[PDB]
Amino acid sequence: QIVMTQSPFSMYATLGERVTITCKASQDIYSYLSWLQQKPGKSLKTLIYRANRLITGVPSRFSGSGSGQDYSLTISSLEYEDMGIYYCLQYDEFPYTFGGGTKLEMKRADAAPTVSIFPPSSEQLTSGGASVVCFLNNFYPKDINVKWKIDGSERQNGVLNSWTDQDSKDSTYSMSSTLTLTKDEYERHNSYTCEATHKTSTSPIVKSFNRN
Amino acid sequence: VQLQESGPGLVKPSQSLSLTCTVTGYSITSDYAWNWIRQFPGNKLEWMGYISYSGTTSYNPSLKSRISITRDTSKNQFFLQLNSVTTEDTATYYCGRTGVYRYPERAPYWGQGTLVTVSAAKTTPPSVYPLAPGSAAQTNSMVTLGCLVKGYFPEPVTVTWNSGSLSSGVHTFPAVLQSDLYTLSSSVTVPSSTWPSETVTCNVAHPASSTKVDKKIVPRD
Repeated sequence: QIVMTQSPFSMYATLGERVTITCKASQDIYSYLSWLQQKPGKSLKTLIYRANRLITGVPSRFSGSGSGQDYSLTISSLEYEDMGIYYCLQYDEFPYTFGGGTKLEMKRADAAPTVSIFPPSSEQLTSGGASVVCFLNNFYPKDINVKWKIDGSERQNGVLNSWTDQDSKDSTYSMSSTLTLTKDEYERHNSYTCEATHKTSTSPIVKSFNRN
Repeated sequence: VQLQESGPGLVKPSQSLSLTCTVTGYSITSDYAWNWIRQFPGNKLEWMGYISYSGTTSYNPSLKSRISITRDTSKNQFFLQLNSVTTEDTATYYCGRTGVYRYPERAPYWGQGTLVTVSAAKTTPPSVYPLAPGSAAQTNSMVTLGCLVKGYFPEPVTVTWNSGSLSSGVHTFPAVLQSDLYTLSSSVTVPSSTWPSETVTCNVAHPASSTKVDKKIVPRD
């Protein structure tokens, strides 16, 4: 089965910049190759077919090229619209096969997270459950780490994380981390602390509270 | 030309999933092959199969067991049936149009996509809890508040703040699957001078259970 390998996996870019995504096939596929776009939270839409045929309606800053096993998509002058995931497709052999995709994201200046920790509400504790929440908001770049600490010791299990897609207004990212305990466990410990580690600081941002 | 997938949003494990592609703008008995693909969560894509305009089928051999692509030429529709499904089949299915031969060369062209989720969850409304700062964490010029929407099924849920009035400084995180149910939080940030002096409430709607619920975020004193 023809294996399609795309690079890069991810890349941040600036408006006006020139960008070149590649797709490698595991065999000569004779330009039976299509490039697909997915703008964030939207549908797949084909941009190019037979390697370099540009579908009408698609802007001329897009182009593709290559032959044999090696193929490329380039954007002359990156615009805001163009952020998204771009995929390659070979249709020379069954089963038709896709690349893993390459994510085009928007460049900007570094930002420290605003970190908040929230205790369980009165109402949740009345249902006999406890959920401690930590928002790591409006940071850049993406790469962030969170660490839970209870009474001094690190906590791994019972922790679920959610990451936003890059904000299409301010170009930042955000993460929620939630540590879900029973009321029984929650009440057996006094100190609850999340720590955010991020290339903007050489020590972490630390929010904590005490039941009291 | 216009393609549109339709069909249930949840199939149960080990049962068959069916989806419909209705074509307008073009005839399915005329020309082209009529395809299904899917996008799993984590975004990897896969071609499942097609039915030619002459009714010949080609199926990705990884599915050969469980796939069946058929068509009603009366109503210009074609069908995917995926049998004996499990969780890995939870994906966003797209129908699509490709050339059947190599010349004349045809663009591949996709429909809209439609999510279908594999699961046995019954339909459950969310519990909504306020997220307010410990009394008192350190104040700055701004303060962040939230809403925890726990234990609901299925998706989606929509969170707003003071109905529409708080567009700015808002994020809702994507849902995560806790234990066969979904959970998320929304964050809002407002000048700390204006809270608590002005009330801040989250309105959460869960349309698959005809649920709306409002939570006022009150200081924890």
